[PDB]
Amino acid sequence: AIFASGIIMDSSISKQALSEIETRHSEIIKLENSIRELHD
Amino acid sequence: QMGCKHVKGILLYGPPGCGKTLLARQIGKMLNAREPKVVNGPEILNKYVGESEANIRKLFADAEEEQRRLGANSGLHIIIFDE
Amino acid sequence: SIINPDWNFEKMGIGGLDKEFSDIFRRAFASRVFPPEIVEQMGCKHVKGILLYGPPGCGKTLLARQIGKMLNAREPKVVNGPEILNKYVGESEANIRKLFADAEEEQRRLGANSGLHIIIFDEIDAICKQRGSMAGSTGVHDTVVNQLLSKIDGVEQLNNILVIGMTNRPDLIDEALLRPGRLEVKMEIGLPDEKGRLQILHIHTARMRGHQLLSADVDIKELAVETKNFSGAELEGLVRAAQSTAMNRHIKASTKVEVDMEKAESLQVTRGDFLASLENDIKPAFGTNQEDYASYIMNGIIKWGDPVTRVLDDGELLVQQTKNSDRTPLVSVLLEGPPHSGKTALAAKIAEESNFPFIKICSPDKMIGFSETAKCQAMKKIFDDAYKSQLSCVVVDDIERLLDYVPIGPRFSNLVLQALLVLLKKAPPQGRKLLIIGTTSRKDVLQEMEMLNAFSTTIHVPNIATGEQLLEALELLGNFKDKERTTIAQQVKGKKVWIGIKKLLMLIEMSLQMDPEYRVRKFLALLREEGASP
Amino acid sequence: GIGGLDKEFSDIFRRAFASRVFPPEIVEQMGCKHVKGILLYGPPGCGKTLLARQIGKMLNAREPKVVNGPEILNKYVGESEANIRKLFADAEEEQRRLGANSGLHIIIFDEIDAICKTGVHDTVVNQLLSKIDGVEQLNNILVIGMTNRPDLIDEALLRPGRLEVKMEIGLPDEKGRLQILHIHTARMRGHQLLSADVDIKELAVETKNFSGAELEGLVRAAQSTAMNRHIKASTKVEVDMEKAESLQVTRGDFLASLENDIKPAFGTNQEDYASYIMNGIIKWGDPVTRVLDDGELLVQQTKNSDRTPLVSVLLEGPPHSGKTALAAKIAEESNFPFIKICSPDKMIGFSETAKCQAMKKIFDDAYKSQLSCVVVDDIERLLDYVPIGPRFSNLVLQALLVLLKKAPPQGRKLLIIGTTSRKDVLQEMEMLNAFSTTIHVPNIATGEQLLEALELLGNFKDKERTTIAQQVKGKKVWIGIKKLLMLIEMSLQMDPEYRVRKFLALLREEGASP
Amino acid sequence: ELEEMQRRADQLADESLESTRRMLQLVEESK
Ligand SMILES: Nc1ncnc2c1ncn2[C@@H]1O[C@H](COP(=O)(O)OP(=O)(O)OP(=O)(O)O)[C@@H](O)[C@H]1O
Ligand SMILES: Nc1ncnc2c1ncn2[C@@H]1O[C@H](COP(=O)(O)OP(=O)(O)OP(=O)(O)O)[C@@H](O)[C@H]1O
Ligand SMILES: Nc1ncnc2c1ncn2[C@@H]1O[C@H](COP(=O)(O)OP(=O)(O)OP(=O)(O)O)[C@@H](O)[C@H]1O
Ligand SMILES: Nc1ncnc2c1ncn2[C@@H]1O[C@H](COP(=O)(O)OP(=O)(O)OP(=O)(O)O)[C@@H](O)[C@H]1O
Repeated sequence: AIFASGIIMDSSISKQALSEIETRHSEIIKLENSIRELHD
Repeated sequence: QMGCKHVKGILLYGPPGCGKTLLARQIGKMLNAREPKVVNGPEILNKYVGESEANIRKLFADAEEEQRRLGANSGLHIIIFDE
Repeated sequence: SIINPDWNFEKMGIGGLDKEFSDIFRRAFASRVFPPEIVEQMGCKHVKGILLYGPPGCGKTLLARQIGKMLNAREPKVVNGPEILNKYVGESEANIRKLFADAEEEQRRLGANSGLHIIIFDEIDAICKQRGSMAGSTGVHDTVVNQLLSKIDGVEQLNNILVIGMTNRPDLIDEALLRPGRLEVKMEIGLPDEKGRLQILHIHTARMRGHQLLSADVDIKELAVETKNFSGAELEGLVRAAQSTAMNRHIKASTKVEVDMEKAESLQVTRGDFLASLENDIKPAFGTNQEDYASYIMNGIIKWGDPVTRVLDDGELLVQQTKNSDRTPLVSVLLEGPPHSGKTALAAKIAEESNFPFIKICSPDKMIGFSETAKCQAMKKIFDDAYKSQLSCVVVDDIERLLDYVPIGPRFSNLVLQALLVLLKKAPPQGRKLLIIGTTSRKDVLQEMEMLNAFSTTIHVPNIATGEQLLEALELLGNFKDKERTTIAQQVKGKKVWIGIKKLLMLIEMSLQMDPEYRVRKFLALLREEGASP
Repeated sequence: GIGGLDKEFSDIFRRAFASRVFPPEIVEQMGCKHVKGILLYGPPGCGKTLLARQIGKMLNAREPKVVNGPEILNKYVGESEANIRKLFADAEEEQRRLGANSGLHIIIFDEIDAICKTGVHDTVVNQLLSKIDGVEQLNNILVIGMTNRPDLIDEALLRPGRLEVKMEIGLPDEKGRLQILHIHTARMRGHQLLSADVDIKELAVETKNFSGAELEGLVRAAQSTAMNRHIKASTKVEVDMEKAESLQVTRGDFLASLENDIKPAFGTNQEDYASYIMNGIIKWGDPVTRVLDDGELLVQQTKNSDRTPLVSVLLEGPPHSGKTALAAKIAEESNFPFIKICSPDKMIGFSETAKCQAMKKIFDDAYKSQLSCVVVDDIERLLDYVPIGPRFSNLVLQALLVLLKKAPPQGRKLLIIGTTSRKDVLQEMEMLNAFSTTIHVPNIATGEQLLEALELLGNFKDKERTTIAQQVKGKKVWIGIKKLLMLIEMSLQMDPEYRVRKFLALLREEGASP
Repeated sequence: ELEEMQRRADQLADESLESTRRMLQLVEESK
């Protein structure tokens, strides 16, 4: 009966997937405003 | 004046079929306090690291909060460990 | 200064830890006494490690919290068990770094005049485990240990942190870490003594004496003498149980919970309640020294002739010889006699008459069904235990039953005999003494094996031989009237008798079951039937 | 720089630099191999680093690489092997540029056992083995490692051609340790914080199994004690505050601090022999002189013999005649480099296999020396014996008979002494023939010898001695020395007036004849 | 707490995708 159960350590939360995701989107606002003005 | 501290532990043992879980239930019902907590065997264990300790700690949160808030003049919280 | 003005020996209520506290203070605060000039002139490092370990119910937590209170600086940080481990990866190291980050920043800001900070660790063995001795599942344990080791003493060194940890299994801690610079001082906590017991009892009884709630019949010295091998927790529990028992005497239950409201100020605690609590409620947990003598001596001892006195004097002389001699640190004797003669009782009495610190009795009663190797291990462990003390007496009873001897073949065990022969001439360590007393009922069998020569000397234990001894024993027992005694004498004086004390007691108790008219005749018939012996 | 390894130094030189001096062309054409595997293990200290640096310095190589413990390991995966490829990228570039005669690269590992001994461990081991030796050839790789568990390394590294050098680290010596204490205490000497009455020479001489950690710990304890001398603690946190201007530490305080604070960690062995001799030896007659002379003759024959490298002797006598003490005294007087004593006391409850293993181990240990003497006492108790049956262990007897006729390696001597009190039993077992000869130890025969022994003990005055002699001189006596001392001690308990009568009665009761 | 932050990040990514689609549509119309 040699056997042993196992314990788990989740990683689905990365504290480094919040920096780039937020910084990336913060720059498209100016482009969207500029294109809206251009279309008007 | 005596400066004594109350006891906070009771253990019952004996062969199967004598009245341990009846005595515990009657004691829990007797006291005019908050409804007692109940644990059915090893129901606190979990799979993810560091969750059993959190479950154990959650049991005593209310008692610590009451002690901190109302000081000495506080109610009585009952915890019943089964098996 | 760094020490609060309220510091005082009494205010902490610690017990018999005078030497330990003095050593701790000396080796952890001496460098802080002289001003900066002298310490800088020496140019020596400081202590950065303290670890308190010992059995349960010693006072490690109390001492730690008292030390923390005494220190006059920022509130010391406390870790309440192994709550550092978290599931999202990288959180254990985050928390352990966050634990020391405040101290690091404060010391960096303040330069060389930073304050002193100390962290209190509880259940240290939970978090740190031997890296080599551990499973290969996941390393939330090895990483934490490595991070802690780096933080305590890594590339950057700090001199404003002291690690204090309390544990119960010191061997579980990792050996690679308990080295100078991290954990240098390590102390052992044992069990207090009668002086410490008295001091602790006074500490816990202060309030009642202040308000005079204890009757004059209380004697602290007598109580301390009575309780032996107890601990601080056991003493506190006994005191609380006694108080509860005394307080319960003004409660009516099973119909309605009521109290006088007027007799509550007439409450007092007596001694009888203390003994009742000690004997019924509290029971020692840390080992024991209750060498039950009622079991071996179930009817006391009665002087029925010279032989008892002679045996007692010989035992006293032997005890005096072993106590007041150094050329022969090991001395032993053998007690032998016919069956049913009370050899074990006399041996136990002789052993008890001595005031040796450590007295133990090894009998086969405990080893029932044991294998042929467990007995040797048990004897070795007992003899090792008896070696520690300066003086010790060991009694080996029923030797013939410790070898499995049987007259068919005959059969016996060689290993036990060899172990006993070897253990019977191994001198104890330097500056110690030991005494061994043995019992047996077959001198010829021991002579055949060539084991009687090992013993230094032997003492004979005879049994009743003459009628006048029987009459004296009957008078001492007082189980018959004058007429019955005269009737018994008129027959016993006819010839001689030969019966052991135990057999005599059994015979009289069996005869006492008949009606008064037939007791004497039945007793005489039983004695005649059993009296067929030289 | 390093002592005690001159021949070992030459061996390492031959192992390492023999194949490097030759130009690469000739060695490549011939097909000779290279030595690139080194491992170290020993007591912690600077000896390992000193040896590694001494080896590295002589070679005309660049700066070696040193790693302190498991530095490669990180919280995440891929960090451990990230540095391995970066370190050997330069080595590969040099190999591809300079060809065969490429600049040597040296790698040094500290506590590699942490990473080499659960995918992290085996992955790291496989990566390291591939980098050291694999499909790609590296002629400029040197690896050195230090661990306290060399036997736990993986089997792969034990393949032939991977681990060819086995070596052991040295131990601290008197002069080196004295230098270490000097460097540590130069600060105090310059500051004059150490009393001139302290001698470091004998202090260093007496030290056993002390490393640098132990030295700094005891030094710190001494400083703490010196700090406490002026302090008046244990009553308050207030001190004189004036005596601090004058301060010095006597060697007595050094000893007190270092003798009750720390103790050696890496074991502690001693040659204590007084345990077998509790009251010395007193010359109560001629036979002891003859026994000592015979022992000396046997020792000098064993030392100066060339045809018989092995010689054995047997000690025989009645019980309680003092045989073990005489054998121990003879062994001590022999003054041989290695002396050992095998007694049944150390083995209580052990089965036959354990006793045989212990005997084999002790004899193997004694063999490795140049000349030694081994003494066995209580032979009968060694191989459990009982008159009933009779019964005994055959395995131990066979082992003894085999070991009593086995010669040691050529060029070494050995001496064996056995003590027993049963000649007939040994003769029946056919063992007495193996021993070269036998010796006898008689007891007190004539009352004059008893009187002489009593006078030498000095426990009775002239008046009692005269009566004792008058009563006993007209008769023969037969008593053992140990029993005689026991009887004397027992009689000494009573009052000074009744000692004579009790002693005479006890002697008469104990009296016996052959 | 962390789950809410992850949900916010996913919503921000969805908003970025919507912005890219709007950019493409707007440029197509402008052509
Ligand atoms: N003294 C008693 N008076 C009345 N009922 C009793 C008594 N002792 C036991 N019982 C019966 O016990 C039953 C409940 O089982 P109980 O709690 O005694 O078992 P238990 O001691 O918990 O057993 P286990 O050892 O399996 O836990 C009830 O139906 C009750 O009637
Ligand atoms: N020497 C002592 N002096 C005073 N009180 C003591 C002493 N020894 C034990 N006690 C009592 O012990 C009780 C609990 O002490 P503490 O909390 O330190 O136990 P502990 O040793 O930490 O237990 P464990 O080892 O199981 O964690 C206190 O109420 C205290 O009165
Ligand atoms: N003077 C006495 N000496 C010995 N025993 C006595 C004496 N007076 C009374 N007794 C009783 O004798 C009883 C004998 O006890 P026990 O059965 O242990 O005897 P034992 O001789 O050691 O045993 P056994 O001979 O049956 O192996 C003791 O319980 C004690 O009560
Ligand atoms: N000249 C002597 N020869 C031998 N023993 C002596 C002599 N003088 C004094 N002694 C004492 O005799 C004691 C005898 O020691 P030990 O018990 O080893 O004797 P042994 O005869 O070898 O043992 P055993 O009786 O168990 O076979 C020694 O402790 C020593 O103190």
